[PDB]
Amino acid sequence: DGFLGAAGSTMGAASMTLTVQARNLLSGIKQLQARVLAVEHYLRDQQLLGIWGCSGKLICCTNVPWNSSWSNRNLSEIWDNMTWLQWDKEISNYTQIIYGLLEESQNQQEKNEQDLLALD
Amino acid sequence: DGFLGAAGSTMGAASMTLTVQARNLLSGIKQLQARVLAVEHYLRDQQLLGIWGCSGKLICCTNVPWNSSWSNRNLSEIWDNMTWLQWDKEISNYTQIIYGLLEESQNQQEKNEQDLLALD
Amino acid sequence: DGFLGAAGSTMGAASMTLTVQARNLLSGIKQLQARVLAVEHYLRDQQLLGIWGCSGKLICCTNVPWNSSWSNRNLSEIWDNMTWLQWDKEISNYTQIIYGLLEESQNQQEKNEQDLLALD
Amino acid sequence: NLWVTVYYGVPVWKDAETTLFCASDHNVWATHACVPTDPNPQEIHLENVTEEFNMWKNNMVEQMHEDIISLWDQSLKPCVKLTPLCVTLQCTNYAPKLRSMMRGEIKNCSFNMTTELRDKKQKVYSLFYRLDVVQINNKEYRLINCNTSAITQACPKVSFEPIPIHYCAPAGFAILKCKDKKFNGTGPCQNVSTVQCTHGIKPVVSTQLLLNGSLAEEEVIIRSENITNNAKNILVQLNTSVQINCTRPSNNTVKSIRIGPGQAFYYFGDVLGHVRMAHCNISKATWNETLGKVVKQLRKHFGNNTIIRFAQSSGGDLEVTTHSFNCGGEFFYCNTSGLFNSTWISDSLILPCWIKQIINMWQRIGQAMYAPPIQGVIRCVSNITGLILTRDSTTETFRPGGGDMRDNWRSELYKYKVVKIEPLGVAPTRCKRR
Amino acid sequence: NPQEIHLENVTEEFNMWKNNMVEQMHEDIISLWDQSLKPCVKLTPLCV
Amino acid sequence: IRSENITNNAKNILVQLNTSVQINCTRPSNNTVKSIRIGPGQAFYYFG
Amino acid sequence: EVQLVETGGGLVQPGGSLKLSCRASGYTFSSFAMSWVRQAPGKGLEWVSLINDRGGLTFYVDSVKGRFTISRDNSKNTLSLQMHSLRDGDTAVYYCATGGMSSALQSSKYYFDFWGQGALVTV
Ligand SMILES: *[C@@H]1O[C@H](CO)[C@@H](O[C@@H]2O[C@H](CO)[C@@H](O[C@@H]3O[C@H](CO)[C@@H](O)[C@H](O[C@H]4O[C@H](CO)[C@@H](O)[C@H](O)[C@@H]4O)[C@@H]3O)[C@H](O)[C@H]2NC(C)=O)[C@H](O)[C@H]1NC(C)=O
Ligand SMILES: *[C@@H]1O[C@H](CO)[C@@H](O)[C@H](O)[C@H]1NC(C)=O
Ligand SMILES: *[C@@H]1O[C@H](CO)[C@@H](O)[C@H](O)[C@H]1NC(C)=O
Ligand SMILES: *[C@@H]1O[C@H](CO)[C@@H](O)[C@H](O)[C@H]1NC(C)=O
Ligand SMILES: *[C@@H]1O[C@H](CO)[C@@H](O)[C@H](O)[C@H]1NC(C)=O
Ligand SMILES: *[C@@H]1O[C@H](CO)[C@@H](O)[C@H](O)[C@H]1NC(C)=O
Ligand SMILES: *[C@@H]1O[C@H](CO)[C@@H](O)[C@H](O)[C@H]1NC(C)=O
Ligand SMILES: *[C@@H]1O[C@H](CO)[C@@H](O)[C@H](O)[C@H]1NC(C)=O
Ligand SMILES: *[C@@H]1O[C@H](CO)[C@@H](O)[C@H](O)[C@H]1NC(C)=O
Ligand SMILES: *[C@@H]1O[C@H](CO)[C@@H](O)[C@H](O)[C@H]1NC(C)=O
Ligand SMILES: *[C@@H]1O[C@H](CO)[C@@H](O)[C@H](O)[C@H]1NC(C)=O
Ligand SMILES: *[C@@H]1O[C@H](CO)[C@@H](O)[C@H](O)[C@H]1NC(C)=O
Ligand SMILES: *[C@@H]1O[C@H](CO)[C@@H](O)[C@H](O)[C@H]1NC(C)=O
Ligand SMILES: *[C@@H]1O[C@H](CO)[C@@H](O)[C@H](O)[C@H]1NC(C)=O
Ligand SMILES: *[C@@H]1O[C@H](CO)[C@@H](O)[C@H](O)[C@H]1NC(C)=O
Ligand SMILES: *[C@@H]1O[C@H](CO)[C@@H](O)[C@H](O)[C@H]1NC(C)=O
Ligand SMILES: *[C@@H]1O[C@H](CO)[C@@H](O)[C@H](O)[C@H]1NC(C)=O
Ligand SMILES: *[C@@H]1O[C@H](CO)[C@@H](O)[C@H](O)[C@H]1NC(C)=O
Ligand SMILES: *[C@@H]1O[C@H](CO)[C@@H](O)[C@H](O)[C@H]1NC(C)=O
Ligand SMILES: *[C@@H]1O[C@H](CO)[C@@H](O)[C@H](O)[C@H]1NC(C)=O
Ligand SMILES: *[C@@H]1O[C@H](CO)[C@@H](O)[C@H](O)[C@H]1NC(C)=O
Ligand SMILES: *[C@@H]1O[C@H](CO)[C@@H](O)[C@H](O)[C@H]1NC(C)=O
Ligand SMILES: *[C@@H]1O[C@H](CO)[C@@H](O)[C@H](O)[C@H]1NC(C)=O
Repeated sequence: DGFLGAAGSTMGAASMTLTVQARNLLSGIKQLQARVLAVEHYLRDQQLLGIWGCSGKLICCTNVPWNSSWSNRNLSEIWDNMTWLQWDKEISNYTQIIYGLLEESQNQQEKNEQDLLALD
Repeated sequence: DGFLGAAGSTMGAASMTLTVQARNLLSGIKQLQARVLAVEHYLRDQQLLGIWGCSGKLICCTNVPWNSSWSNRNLSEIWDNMTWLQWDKEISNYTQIIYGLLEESQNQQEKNEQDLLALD
Repeated sequence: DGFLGAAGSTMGAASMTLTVQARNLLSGIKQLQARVLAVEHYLRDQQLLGIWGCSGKLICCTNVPWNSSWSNRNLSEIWDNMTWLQWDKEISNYTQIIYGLLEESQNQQEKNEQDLLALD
Repeated sequence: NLWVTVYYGVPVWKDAETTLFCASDHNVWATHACVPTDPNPQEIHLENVTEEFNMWKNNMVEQMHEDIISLWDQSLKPCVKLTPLCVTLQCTNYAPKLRSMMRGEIKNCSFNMTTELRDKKQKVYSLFYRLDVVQINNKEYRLINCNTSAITQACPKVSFEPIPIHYCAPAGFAILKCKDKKFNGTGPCQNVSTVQCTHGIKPVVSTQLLLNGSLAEEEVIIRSENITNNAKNILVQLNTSVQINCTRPSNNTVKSIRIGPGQAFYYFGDVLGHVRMAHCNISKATWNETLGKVVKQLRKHFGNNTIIRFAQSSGGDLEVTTHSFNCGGEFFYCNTSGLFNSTWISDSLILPCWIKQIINMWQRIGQAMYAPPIQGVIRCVSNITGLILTRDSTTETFRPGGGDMRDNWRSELYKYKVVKIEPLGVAPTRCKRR
Repeated sequence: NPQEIHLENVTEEFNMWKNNMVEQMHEDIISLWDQSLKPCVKLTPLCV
Repeated sequence: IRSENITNNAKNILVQLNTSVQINCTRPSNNTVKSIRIGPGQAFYYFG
Repeated sequence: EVQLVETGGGLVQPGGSLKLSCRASGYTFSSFAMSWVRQAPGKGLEWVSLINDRGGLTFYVDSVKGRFTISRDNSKNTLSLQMHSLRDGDTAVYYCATGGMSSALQSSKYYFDFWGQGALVTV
């Protein structure tokens, strides 16, 4: 489908077209300012992914466990009976905590790898 | 050699200096607009590489087979008896197909890796 | 600690907060020009890391040996008895050499990997 | 044994110059082109960091200067341009029976002036201050501006009250605050702290005496680029403020006329009462004590067996020979000679002031400004927070000097430095890439 | 050949009275109007 | 000798020489300049 | 001044479990990697397990990879080892030792620098 065609699709189906939305983020002083701001926001999202250990990835698995209090729904209800727009609302109050946990777990992983490589 | 010094070199020799050209892509409203556009195009190329599974790489191998109809030359003629300027012309009509195939094969690889990691 | 809080910390302690400084790099024609220049410099640093084989990393190990003439201090004096501000001064005359060596070793690593993958 | 390891995010920096942005919570210095401030700005103390500061090479001063010039010109541009005032004026004394100061200072000048229609002229009577009117040879006079520049009439709706402005670093840069008590103005600071933005700085314009600025915390601090070189100015920052009560006691009125299709001119009208001299009061004991503190600290750079003498200014026009300030929107010029007439060897002081309407700010030639009169009696209270002194044998004579507005901003920007973050470096570790 | 992608099962809330596009369109029209009239004859001599 | 089209007489021909020709140009008269004020900050310069 | 004090268990039967613990003093606990070394009553020394200074990287000798868990608490200055199954061949003195690893920014070790006196574990 096309840009945002999956907006009404379930999460487990909508994830099939992540590339379609990813490619549409980069594609008269006010307009130049808007373009510079769009570039800065793109780079902020790429930096945020980079500091989590997710570089050239659209789907990236991490080692942060789900704490249940964020959302205690069954896995099949989240992926088969929900859209991404609804999910973005259910956990809108927990994204800062998750982001902090991801940053800390990446710092621990990078330090452990640096030490592991030293074993001659 | 210097910037574009390899332009007349063969593909198998010209590939030795990819870094030299890569480093020269980033190095009065009209001039500011030109600089913003150059940044956007750089990011579009980096995003295009990223969605193929080729992040911090200048040479990146993929799993898309060559279909021969794109070019049926012997491997040694392409790498030893051609320049990159000529090659860019021989297959100028097929790059969109190859790019689409690379994007699809990366989507399949990322989904298969996500499922493979789930085997406890 | 906060932004640059580790500036007076030792190198082996200051490295614990690299993320804190990394996140503060992206966070009226003169102001727009300053923003565009800041974006270009950020991208130049990311490209420089990318051509060394260090993409989504804050700590990245390489295969370039230390030549001692750059600095002949004991490892424990550098990491426990020095700050990053002092270290940046001790080797300020050698960073171009190290950067060139890193670029060459990455070119050799990428070519060797490309050839290694060809062994059917 | 050891291998190169690359680190990104390294907390190091280099000295740098860049463009800082405006942040501030109609008014000439409070335009919409300024970012709302952070209600809770951060400050991070840097332990064991001793950075070297140099207030005399601080690029922030030139940017602040240019930004103020730009805001000033932008505010005055969309206003009435009074080219029709370069006419012959026929002037007599306003108050021929006055036996006090202001005798001969206010002149009643008749002139024609244009009207809404190009085919008709009117007859206008208005009062001007002596300082704005020069004789041609009831006498014929012209405005001083007709010698060098047409005047743009300031819009009466735009206030001249100082509003604090915060300067903020762009991404990738940081501002370091000295926080070193009794800071020399140059050299290492032991209490360096990183801030997102500077404190609010009021763009107060004055000569000779710095007003509404920051005070020293421990003692009077005397700073200069070079003390030996007599061509440099000395900025003295006080640890206490001196209260200044300035006034224009006359109940002045304002009249206006139309001068064209959409333009109007405002002018000085009658006086609803007696004509009185504008003036300003300073406490005598407080000033004497403050000056004593200044000499006590000043002797440290010359010797304890010297004589320090103060004297008034010498040459120049009222822009540099007198104290000047914006009080209530009116522009005052005050004599000050009663403040700097003393020899220091090992209840209220009243200064006369003149009002001038034709203004040539920023030491520019060719861009004159006309200040509309303000109706009513004007009173304001200001704080002296610092002095400007210049040098001129065992006896050293000091004079107010001043006149270069950048010297009025270094006294506030002396504690800030701009640095660029370069978060990339290498170090040896026992770590090989397999 | 501009594109339109129908969004199935999407029910977004609209508010035409709080739509920021109107203020931009207004300002853009004012700007174009003033830019076009600026480089033209200024008839101050008619106030006779 | 270079041109966009030699046959088409509407195009110009640019002839680039391989040697330079020296040109000595002069206004021999010892001309003076006078000036007057014309307004509040303006002055006009004229042939004297 | 460096001391490691074992506070282990006694006799268990096969199929059970036993937890050993060591307390450290005289040095910064979090600055050194620590390990366990086993010595059967009539045999020589063998390495059993290694834990790094942060308690994030653990290594085991093949014979115990599926049986022993090594952990540390840097706030308590406590090292502990949870041993399962405990077969007859596991009777030995278990010693805590400081050394055996260095976290990349420290000089090389690859040796056991300090030793405790040992807990006696029998089956
Ligand atoms: C140093 O700081 C002091 C303040 O700490 C400053 O003195 C203050 O100046 C302002 C502006 O001149 C004074 O504010 C005026 O107060 C009078 C009171 O009668 C008002 O009538 C004035 O009204 C104006 O603003 C109104 C805004 O609504 C308009 O409606 C009106 O038409 C006028 O335009 C104005 O509010 C303030 O009172 C003094 N403070 C004191 C204690 O006197 C001083 O000027 C600063 N130094 C320098 C050199 O500027
Ligand atoms: C919308 O709802 C229909 C009916 O439940 C469903 O078949 C379809 O997959 C949903 N999503 C889209 C994008 O149409
Ligand atoms: C889950 O979140 C709550 C707070 O919302 C916290 O108290 C609890 O410790 C968290 N659980 C885990 C395992 O981190
Ligand atoms: C150019 O042609 C010559 C002769 O065939 C060859 O030796 C050389 O490698 C080619 N490339 C360059 C860059 O000179
Ligand atoms: C090669 O390309 C042709 C069209 O150009 C297509 O019909 C054919 O199926 C392709 N071969 C493969 C193996 O995909
Ligand atoms: C500063 O010095 C003190 C005393 O040596 C030390 O404890 C501290 O870790 C150093 N660094 C910082 C950031 O305070
Ligand atoms: C170390 O650097 C010197 C020059 O500073 C060079 O001559 C020497 O060969 C270098 N050593 C190695 C091993 O590259
Ligand atoms: C105003 O213009 C009239 C023109 O007749 C002239 O007589 C008169 O003197 C002018 N007024 C002044 C003050 O010059
Ligand atoms: C007029 O300007 C000149 C300089 O341009 C100055 O010398 C002269 O004194 C000015 N006239 C008066 C009356 O001040
Ligand atoms: C620097 O900071 C310390 C700690 O707050 C303070 O004791 C010291 O007096 C400061 N230095 C100066 C010159 O104020
Ligand atoms: C100001 O400094 C002087 C020393 O020159 C000192 O005697 C006086 O007490 C100080 N005032 C305050 C308020 O600290
Ligand atoms: C600051 O201290 C230095 C001492 O190194 C001195 O040379 C310099 O003149 C001082 N600055 C002032 C303004 O007194
Ligand atoms: C300060 O001025 C004097 C004037 O004679 C000069 O000799 C001295 O070198 C100046 N200071 C510096 C640091 O240049
Ligand atoms: C000035 O005169 C006006 C006349 O209406 C009066 O209202 C006002 O109160 C007077 N102000 C003073 C300070 O005398
Ligand atoms: C100026 O003098 C004229 C003389 O008739 C007088 O009418 C006028 O009122 C005077 N100006 C003022 C402001 O009083
Ligand atoms: C200035 O005015 C204040 C009241 O506003 C008064 O307390 C102070 O003594 C006055 N000072 C002088 C020098 O008049
Ligand atoms: C007041 O001024 C006199 C000089 O006229 C001076 O001797 C005296 O010390 C001054 N008082 C103070 C408190 O400084
Ligand atoms: C200040 O007043 C004195 C008289 O007390 C006078 O001699 C001096 O010239 C005046 N200064 C100025 C700048 O008007
Ligand atoms: C002037 O100084 C007094 C302290 O004597 C202070 O309370 C007041 O706020 C100061 N005024 C300004 C405008 O800073
Ligand atoms: C350049 O050469 C071509 C031959 O292919 C010729 O057709 C063309 O006219 C020439 N250009 C000029 C300016 O003579
Ligand atoms: C050059 O001009 C002639 C004019 O008749 C025209 O016929 C010819 O086609 C032109 N050349 C080209 C390349 O169009
Ligand atoms: C032109 O006349 C002036 C008159 O002062 C003289 O100085 C100058 O030399 C003359 N130049 C020539 C070329 O005659
Ligand atoms: C133009 O003619 C007049 C006639 O009186 C003469 O005075 C003047 O000098 C002439 N102009 C010049 C430049 O000589």
